Amino acid sequence: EVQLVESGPGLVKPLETLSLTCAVPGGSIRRNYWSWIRQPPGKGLEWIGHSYGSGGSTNYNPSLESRVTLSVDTSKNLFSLKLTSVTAADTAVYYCARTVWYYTSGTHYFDHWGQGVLVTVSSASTKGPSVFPLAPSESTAALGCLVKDYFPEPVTVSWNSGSLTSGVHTFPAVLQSSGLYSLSSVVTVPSSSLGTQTYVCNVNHKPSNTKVDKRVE
Amino acid sequence: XNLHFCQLRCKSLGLLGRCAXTFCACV
Amino acid sequence: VWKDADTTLFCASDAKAHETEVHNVWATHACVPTDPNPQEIHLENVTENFNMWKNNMVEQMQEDVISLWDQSLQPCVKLTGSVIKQACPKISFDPIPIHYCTPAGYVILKCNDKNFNGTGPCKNVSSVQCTHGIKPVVSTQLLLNGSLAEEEIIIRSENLTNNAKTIIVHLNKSVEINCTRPSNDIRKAYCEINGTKWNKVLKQVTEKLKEHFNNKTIIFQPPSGGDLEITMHSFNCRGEFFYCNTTQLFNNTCIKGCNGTITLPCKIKQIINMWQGTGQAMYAPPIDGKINCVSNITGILLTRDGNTSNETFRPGGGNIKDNWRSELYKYKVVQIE
Amino acid sequence: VLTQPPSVSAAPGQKVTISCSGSSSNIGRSYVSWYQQVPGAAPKLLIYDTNKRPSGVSDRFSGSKSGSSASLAITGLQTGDEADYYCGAWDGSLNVHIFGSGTKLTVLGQPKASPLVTLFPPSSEELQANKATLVCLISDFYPGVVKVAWKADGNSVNTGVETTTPSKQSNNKYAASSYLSLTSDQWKSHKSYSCQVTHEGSTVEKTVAP
Ligand SMILES: *[C@@H]1O[C@H](CO)[C@@H](O)[C@H](O)[C@H]1NC(C)=O
Ligand SMILES: *[C@@H]1O[C@H](CO)[C@@H](O)[C@H](O)[C@H]1NC(C)=O
Ligand SMILES: *[C@@H]1O[C@H](CO)[C@@H](O)[C@H](O)[C@H]1NC(C)=O
Ligand SMILES: *[C@@H]1O[C@H](CO)[C@@H](O)[C@H](O)[C@H]1NC(C)=O
Ligand SMILES: *[C@@H]1O[C@H](CO)[C@@H](O)[C@H](O)[C@H]1NC(C)=O
Ligand SMILES: *[C@@H]1O[C@H](CO)[C@@H](O)[C@H](O)[C@H]1NC(C)=O
Ligand SMILES: *[C@@H]1O[C@H](CO)[C@@H](O)[C@H](O)[C@H]1NC(C)=O
Ligand SMILES: *[C@@H]1O[C@H](CO)[C@@H](O)[C@H](O)[C@H]1NC(C)=O
Ligand SMILES: *[C@@H]1O[C@H](CO)[C@@H](O)[C@H](O)[C@H]1NC(C)=O
Repeated sequence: EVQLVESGPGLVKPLETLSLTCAVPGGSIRRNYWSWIRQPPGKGLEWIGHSYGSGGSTNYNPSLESRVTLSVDTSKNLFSLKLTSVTAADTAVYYCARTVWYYTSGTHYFDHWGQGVLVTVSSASTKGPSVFPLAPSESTAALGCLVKDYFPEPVTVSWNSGSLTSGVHTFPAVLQSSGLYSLSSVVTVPSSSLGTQTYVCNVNHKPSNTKVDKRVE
Repeated sequence: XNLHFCQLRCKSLGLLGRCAXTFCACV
Repeated sequence: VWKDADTTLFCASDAKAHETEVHNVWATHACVPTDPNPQEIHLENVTENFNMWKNNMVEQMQEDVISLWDQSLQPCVKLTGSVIKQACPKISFDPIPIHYCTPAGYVILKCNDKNFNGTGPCKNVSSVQCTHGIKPVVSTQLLLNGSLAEEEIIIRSENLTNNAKTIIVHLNKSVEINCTRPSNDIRKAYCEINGTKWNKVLKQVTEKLKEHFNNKTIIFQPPSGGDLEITMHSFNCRGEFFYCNTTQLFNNTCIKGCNGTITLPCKIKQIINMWQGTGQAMYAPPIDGKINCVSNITGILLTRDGNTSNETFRPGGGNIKDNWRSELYKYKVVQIE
Repeated sequence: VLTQPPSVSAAPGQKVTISCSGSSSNIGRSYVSWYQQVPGAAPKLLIYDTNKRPSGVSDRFSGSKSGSSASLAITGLQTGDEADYYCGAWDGSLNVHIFGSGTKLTVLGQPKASPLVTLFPPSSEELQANKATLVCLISDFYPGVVKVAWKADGNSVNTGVETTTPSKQSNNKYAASSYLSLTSDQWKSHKSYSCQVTHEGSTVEKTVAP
């Protein structure tokens, strides 16, 4: 029953400064410690630091020491972070949490977490993809299309003069370190269905405006 | 506590008034 | 080293985050879970001066209990601002033990002088994150559910010769005070107390008050006059405002047939005073059922009088900070950095 | 970063234990916490001070620590329990909260399928842009956990490598995909490559040639 709310840019360019807000309605902000924790999409958790409600005693994650500021506007019930010269790596999901911190027992634990905010670090501006085909896999084959170097979300697909519509899985978008998105759509198929039964994906990127008839061997 | 009330309150008894917190006392 | 300093203290609570008990309600929202492993660092050959009447923590703890009370208890006729008739539900009221704690860069210095009066130097000393548990009970005349003194009954004051400053009496044995109100008139209760328990100790107290007034005749009398809340014994039990006539407790005749269980003519009020600020309030007609608190007496608040061969002591009460002072006497905030 | 095994799996109503191997300067110091993250919301506190549950959390969950290693025992398994689990100890070596690497609890469900792996070499269209993007394809598996590694002449390749998190196919079995992006010549200046996938503790390697 103890509430937290995060807030941020959502999209931020590299070598800028990432400014994240965490509001703590109901006072209690000056009372406790509070932490900032990130999580890259589909990866591990990383505690960045904490700041005491009054303090302003702060303790930082030494590999992020150089670039992280945590401040507590007590009058507005806010606990925010600044992160300087952001890179492609600092793209993650960010949340603040309340902290219990008894110095000399151990007891560093986060008992109240906010819901979360996603921050994307990409310099790039609206772009179409570079569709490449794939080719024939296993005891029963598999092939498809690579939809590489695009920004922003999302895309589409479908195959064989368009002629294939189930047995198909389109992967989530993997954000390149070049600040661009790439994905693959694939079909696991029966080996005998190759030959002259030939496939042709339907890539479509609405924001940037591009389509692809892309045939496969 | 309202001290003047309290002072006068206790002088009815021939006592002086003292603020004991937000409460009235008499000595 | 460490300079005397202040800082906002954080509260370790045990309050389980499921109870509708308004202490739990507040202490979950404001307070962290308790320490699992409280450490104590006994500082050898270091002397530190404490002062229970000039300790900052008293005011912080005080800030909370008000905040707690003000969010939890709302008067149906609140005679402060004009015409306030705001909602007064019937919620669970049972005090819980708060631990006030200092972050890194600050320590709590605890005094271990076993018969320490609360002010002046302490030779035997230690360091802690947190205090012992403290129940924010609001009471006058008697200090309920607090701590006992380690060895002797310790008499606490800022100035013993100043009859203005209240005296805190700190007991070594506890006395149970069974305070009952029968279900089904409404506005009449009774605090059952053992007579043979009370006066065996009220005497032990007299011998202690002799020690600090040159063997003069120690005499108790009912409060010389003043508000119903400090003349009578005003406290809170299960969300109700008890008002108990403590005259028969402070008996001189005993301290001789006195054994018998003493009982106080209590009567619960609606039109009441306010200990937070100046003004009146009103709450709903007391709840149904056998209302009772199995309270344990661990202190007496006392006021003295003006000097021949005798000394008079009437029951004190009003400065509710004193209650916290009675519990926070051996602790003090200190900056390290 | 503390160490814990990526995948834990068992049928409903069964007991499991989740490791958390640390050292003298974290679990040999501090009290351990555990964090349950159901997909795809924020984490919540499950265990703290080695073994304490915040109200409304079953004793089915149970904490422990041993020297420099902790564990999270879970009994009475249900579907609701299927989530991600992270241990959390404080550390005085580097003055940090060191999180456990991660463990995925999978409640079944269906039989265990080992993954079918595919490796496409860069297209004759991509190479006509002085490029290369070896796409690796891990499909049909349960539980949905996969450690993927790329080789090149047997050498470690951690540069320019990307990998999607497992995703539910139309048959409830899972699917992963890895990508290695190289130069034109980087592709021709190497003999054999290799996408290697581990699922439930075993590796399934495939190779390609320019
Ligand atoms: C002072 O008090 C503490 C706690 O009661 C105890 O550990 C210690 O033995 C005492 N020290 C001295 C010198 O009396
Ligand atoms: C409590 O202290 C008083 C005064 O020192 C003394 O009369 C009495 O014997 C003490 N009681 C116990 C149980 O030590
Ligand atoms: C407390 O003890 C010290 C002597 O060590 C002295 O300053 C003071 O008179 C005492 N205070 C009270 C209220 O007895
Ligand atoms: C206490 O106050 C009295 C009366 O005002 C004064 O005479 C005396 O100096 C003070 N005594 C002590 C011990 O501080
Ligand atoms: C407290 O009072 C109730 C009812 O008046 C009684 O039943 C009970 O015996 C009392 N408790 C003790 C310890 O005397
Ligand atoms: C009061 O307490 C004494 C001793 O503590 C005990 O023996 C007895 O039960 C009580 N006596 C009376 C008359 O209530
Ligand atoms: C309490 O009771 C005594 C004895 O009956 C009575 O004289 C006195 O007025 C009462 N005191 C108060 C403040 O009601
Ligand atoms: C004081 O106590 C004695 C002994 O218990 C009792 O008989 C007497 O009635 C009391 N006196 C007054 C005036 O309250
Ligand atoms: C003091 O504590 C007892 C036992 O824990 C409890 O029953 C009682 O309600 C408390 N008294 C007050 C006045 O809150």
